[PDB]
Amino acid sequence: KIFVAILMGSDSDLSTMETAFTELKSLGIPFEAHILSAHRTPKETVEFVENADNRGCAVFIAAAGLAAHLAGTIAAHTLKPVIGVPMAGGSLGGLDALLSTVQMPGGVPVACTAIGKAGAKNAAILAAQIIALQDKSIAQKLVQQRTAKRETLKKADENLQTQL
Amino acid sequence: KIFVAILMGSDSDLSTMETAFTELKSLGIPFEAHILSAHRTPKETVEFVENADNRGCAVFIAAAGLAAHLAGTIAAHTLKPVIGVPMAGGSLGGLDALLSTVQMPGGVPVACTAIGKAGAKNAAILAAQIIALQDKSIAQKLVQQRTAKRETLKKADENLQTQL
Amino acid sequence: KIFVAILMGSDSDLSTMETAFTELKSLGIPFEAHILSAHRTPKETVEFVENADNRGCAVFIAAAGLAAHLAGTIAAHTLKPVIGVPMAGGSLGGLDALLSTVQMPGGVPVACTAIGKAGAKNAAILAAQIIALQDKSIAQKLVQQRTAKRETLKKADENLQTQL
Amino acid sequence: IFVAILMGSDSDLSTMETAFTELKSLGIPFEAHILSAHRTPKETVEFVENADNRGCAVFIAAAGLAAHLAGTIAAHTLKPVIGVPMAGGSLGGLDALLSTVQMPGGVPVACTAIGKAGAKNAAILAAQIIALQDKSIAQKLVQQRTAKRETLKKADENLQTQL
Amino acid sequence: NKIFVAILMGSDSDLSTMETAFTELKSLGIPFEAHILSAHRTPKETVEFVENADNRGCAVFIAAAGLAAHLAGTIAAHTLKPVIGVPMAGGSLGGLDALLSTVQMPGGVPVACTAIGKAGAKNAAILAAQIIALQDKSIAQKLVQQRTAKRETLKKADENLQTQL
Amino acid sequence: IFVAILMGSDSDLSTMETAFTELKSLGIPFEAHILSAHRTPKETVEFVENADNRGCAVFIAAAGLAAHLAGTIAAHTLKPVIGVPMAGGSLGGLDALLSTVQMPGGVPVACTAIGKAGAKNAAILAAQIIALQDKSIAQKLVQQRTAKRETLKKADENLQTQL
Amino acid sequence: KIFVAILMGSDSDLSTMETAFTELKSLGIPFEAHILSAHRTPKETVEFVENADNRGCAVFIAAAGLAAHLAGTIAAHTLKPVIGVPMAGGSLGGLDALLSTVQMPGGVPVACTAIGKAGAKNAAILAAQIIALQDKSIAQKLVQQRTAKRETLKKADENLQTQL
Amino acid sequence: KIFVAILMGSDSDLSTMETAFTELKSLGIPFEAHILSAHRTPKETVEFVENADNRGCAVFIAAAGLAAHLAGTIAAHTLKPVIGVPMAGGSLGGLDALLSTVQMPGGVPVACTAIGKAGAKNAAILAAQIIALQDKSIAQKLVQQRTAKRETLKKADENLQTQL
Repeated sequence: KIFVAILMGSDSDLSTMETAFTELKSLGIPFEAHILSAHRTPKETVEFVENADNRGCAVFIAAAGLAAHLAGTIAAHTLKPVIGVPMAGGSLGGLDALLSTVQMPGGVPVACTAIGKAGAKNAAILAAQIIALQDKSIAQKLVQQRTAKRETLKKADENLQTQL
Repeated sequence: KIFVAILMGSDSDLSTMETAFTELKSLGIPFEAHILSAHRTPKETVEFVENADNRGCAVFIAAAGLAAHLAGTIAAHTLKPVIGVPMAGGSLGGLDALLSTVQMPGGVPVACTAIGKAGAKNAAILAAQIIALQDKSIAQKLVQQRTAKRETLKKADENLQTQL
Repeated sequence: KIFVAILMGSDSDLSTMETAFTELKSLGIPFEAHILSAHRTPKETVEFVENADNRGCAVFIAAAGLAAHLAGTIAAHTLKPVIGVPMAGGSLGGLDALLSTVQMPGGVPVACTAIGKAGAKNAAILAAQIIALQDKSIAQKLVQQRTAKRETLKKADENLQTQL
Repeated sequence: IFVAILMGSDSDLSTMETAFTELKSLGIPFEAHILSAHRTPKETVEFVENADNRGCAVFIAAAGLAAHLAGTIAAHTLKPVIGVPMAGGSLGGLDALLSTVQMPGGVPVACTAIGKAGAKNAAILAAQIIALQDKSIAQKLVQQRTAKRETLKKADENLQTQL
Repeated sequence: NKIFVAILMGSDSDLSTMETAFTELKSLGIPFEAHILSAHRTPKETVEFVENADNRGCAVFIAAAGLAAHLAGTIAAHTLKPVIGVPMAGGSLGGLDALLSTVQMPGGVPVACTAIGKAGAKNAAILAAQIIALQDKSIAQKLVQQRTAKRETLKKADENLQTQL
Repeated sequence: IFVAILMGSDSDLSTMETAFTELKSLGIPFEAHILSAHRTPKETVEFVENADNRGCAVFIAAAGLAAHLAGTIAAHTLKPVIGVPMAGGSLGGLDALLSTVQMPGGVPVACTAIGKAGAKNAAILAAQIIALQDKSIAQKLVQQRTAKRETLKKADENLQTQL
Repeated sequence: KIFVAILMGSDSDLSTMETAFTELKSLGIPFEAHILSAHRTPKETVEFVENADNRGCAVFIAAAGLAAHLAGTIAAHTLKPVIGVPMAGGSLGGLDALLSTVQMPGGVPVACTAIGKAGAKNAAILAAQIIALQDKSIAQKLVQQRTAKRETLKKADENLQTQL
Repeated sequence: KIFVAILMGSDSDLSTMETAFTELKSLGIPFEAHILSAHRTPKETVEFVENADNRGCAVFIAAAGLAAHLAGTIAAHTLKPVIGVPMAGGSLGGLDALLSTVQMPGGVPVACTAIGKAGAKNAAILAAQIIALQDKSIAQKLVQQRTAKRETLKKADENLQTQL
């Protein structure tokens, strides 16, 4: 009954946001994903946010590049947590997207993650952490993911030792 | 029955945008000005834009700082030209507001001007230049405004010679 | 039972973070606040975070400037949501703080807000939004808070009309 | 009524072709020239003053690095001037952007986005300005946005099939 | 037709900074002209003066501008005399825009850019002197003793530093 | 006596091999581990405190993006800590450089250049510190500089021919 | 006769380097300080470096603003560790000084610290940490110094508690 | 015997400075080029600069990337005009090289050109404009170069007209 909603401004963002899809799947957390633009389809974007909110959406994830307005538009229309992911495309290396996502005025928060794929994964994990506050099974899965990454780094470290 | 509409997100933007008021008055161009936030009063912002557009608004001017989403929001709900002025408040000196204003994705333009007072003034004049395409009295006034400023500069240059 | 934990590396951060204290009180959300440095008192910081987590802390908020490592250190030791507020001090306008806070590698997310006082206010509101997923009383207070700020801006707008 | 497009180098043609396409698709007539503010200052000014008098409604200028072209145009006309920052060089076109937008009060340039996004938006902005007195172009501007929304709807529909 | 330096600035607010140049020139004995001339507000007048000064014997042009600094670029576009550009520091970006807008000239039309602000103003004046000193022996000797003098200054300040240790 | 090199990820090995090579060539012993400040905080701290007690003279840390590794090391030791910012990411390692060098007064981290030059310099700087107590190493540092001077003098003579 | 040599290019840097003199005083490390410019007094700058190197200088500390070249010039003439402190004066907040100091090419290292007073204090402590490798009496002071700052922070946290 | 001296830190910089050799050759201006590092071969660099100065070098050109100190070291040892060219190599796009080259303290000027190839050509041209003050031959060559490039752009504009 709980789910995450992922919106992206362009279908070219799908390359980066697959990381998020993968992450949510791996945790057993249902999500919906749509191509919705604050600039080109403002009415539909707003409609979906209000409908998703009403249908039980726990967290929104928004991905946009350049002058990224998507996250702020969502935040303005719901009081559910909103996570903003700055895309890396364009000549400024996503710096425009980052500043445009994170510098919100007092009153209307957006949670901003790292630029690019790292941010897409972190968006998914953050949503999971928020959800785990009420879902102990998700909380358990988060613990074991960190345990498995540590085993992974240990292996990498043991391999390094042979090469020196 | 042709006018310029100026929106700002914050009462504190008035310090800068008064420069714009003074400009349009001195060109005898009528305008409406409102405090409307893309983030705090989104529905009201949208209603006004659609309502002003229908009543003969020729050009929209929008001022905002930090993550400036106002001009982008306006541009998305109208095909009248939208001019964006980045505010200078904040520790990044308005670099965030500039990048967030000008970096619009192809298909939905915003005309961005300089940061702060320079931009406010330039926004008013850009608007006048646009209206001048159809109002010859306006064009006449813009020409004499440029002549008057040349005299002023020569005045200052003559003054400098005595100081040497 | 549920509370927010605010940490800051320095007492100079209090000027900014009072804004967060104020928002949380207004929403009736219990919080704890401490001076704890990731650099100067790492052991105490880690002991606090782990214990606070165990005691029912739902959200950690961290304030740091310059090379801001505090949020990174908290997130490394808890699976509870962690929000980082970049401080605006130093000759770089807090840009170092922002990049150091937001650019976390995939796997250990930190929710970054705006720089300075706007970010402190938003940290508090985002924390409230997260807690409001499981608390109707808080959900309702966030609604009325946004309603009240809309009324305040409407008033400011009507006020402006007479000043034109 | 026409739009005049200037660029200071034909390396700028890659980008500015996007603008040509937009104007063509909207049926808006244009002239385009290679004219440098740095290399051909007199010819640049001559053209501007000549184009202006023949009914140029909007100037579009494309320049990179230290982009001075738009500013040079705006100094010599009261027609709207749109500046498009080229993305080339090692600074991601940030130099060009600041060079274009940071005009002093009195002589405005309308700055668009860096690169092709900016080339497309300059064409569309010039069209929005001209549409203030042209039903035909206003109507074309509407249907263009309508078509784009259809494009995004289909993209969304395709995504759902894969989810 | 005497050798002088021409100083242009787009605004009377640039003067507080460019005074430093006047002083440096005044002290090396290099004659100069100075004018408020704007590439944006008075383009015709700016070009007219540049071509006029060039042919009248101007050896070096110094131009000061802030924000989107187009003045040095404009001058260089109309003369083959060396153009020195000094970016002004005002505005919210700390003169970064002025700097990039001054230095990033395409190949073929050079502008010698100096430091932002008063440091730049002084160095422009000294640089103009160094250019002039290839043909003028007295200037060259004045420039040398200038360096002898400051090495003194610093050497003094150094011994002061030792008294406070 | 030895140098300890830590890095958050295997992908940093690209750059840090450069450090290994310089140390080998100077005959300075070192240990290297993959240890993350974010992913394995306990093990990172446990290792620093251990190496510290077994006579580690200098720590070298490599991290990209939001680099907290060097800072975590310096917080737990009073041995000299050197930070090397990686160039990876869309920001050119600017995030990494500011995140490494801008430490609070009291807990220093010696920052070197971004990328492979910084990796080389971390190794040489460690060697310079150790050479304060070990003359064989000092002599080696001097001979290395003499050699590169030869290389450069050689390259100059070749250029004289290309001219 | 282990001592630390501090160089600065202008007396205007004394505002800043006082911090380091003190740190070095507290820890009882002998030092020398000079006004010596890489640009203005290059011959004297080189004489002093080689001389002091030969007299047993263990570490050089150099401070410079804007285009900071002093540290690079010192490193070119000795094999002793050289620490660079970037000054924060100027409209670019010492960003020019930072890049100018830290971006040394492979082969000739400079240990760069933070901008301004933070860096100045850190340079002293880093000098101390290098020297302590061969003087446990300094090593001992450095440890007690951290203990003291921790007590300072604890007291500051205690004061915070009373006001909450 | 008026000549121009070009110094460069690394042979990796030849790629870029060829452009300068070519410009100078085409103008018939005699030049010398040397690999000389301010960091790796300081004594020899200084030896060359003072030697060439006394031999009648009129202008120095210096090329360097990263923390570019070469131009500044030459300037410290001569009163001849020194022209600095920032190399584009490295992850910072040559911004580190630019700031390190142009931000000279008042008293010791360096004339900085643009980053990379453009800068290399402009250094040669600037050197020629300086020399042209005392050599009408070079002056006239400069004039015809400018006339020739206009013909090129004209030809390119005519090509453009065929494509429309």
